[PDB]
Amino acid sequence: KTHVQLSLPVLQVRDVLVRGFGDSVEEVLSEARQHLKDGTCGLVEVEKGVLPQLEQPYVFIKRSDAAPHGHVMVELVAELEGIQYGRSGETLGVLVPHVGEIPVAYRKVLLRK
Repeated sequence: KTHVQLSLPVLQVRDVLVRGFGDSVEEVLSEARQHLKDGTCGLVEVEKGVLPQLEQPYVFIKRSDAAPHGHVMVELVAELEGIQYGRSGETLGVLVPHVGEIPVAYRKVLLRK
């Protein structure tokens, strides 16, 4: 399928144990997609002070369109040293590995895969 319905656990930035997906734009997009397929991906809502507490390159989920079955359609965009790889809509959050942190909420998305 070109899209997959996922329910992503929303994590508090200070709880995150693994603060990024790797060391290159290509690696972090690859690992993010793998962790999204495996159900091991969390979401941190971006506010003042969040991104400096996470590791670059960053992987964002961005709104791809204006929401089937309550699932916002999203795509992945990576960022390294202020340059983005991908073009999309509003940021829903930054993706991180999930390793058992307790979420505050879930974010239903339709991931362009």
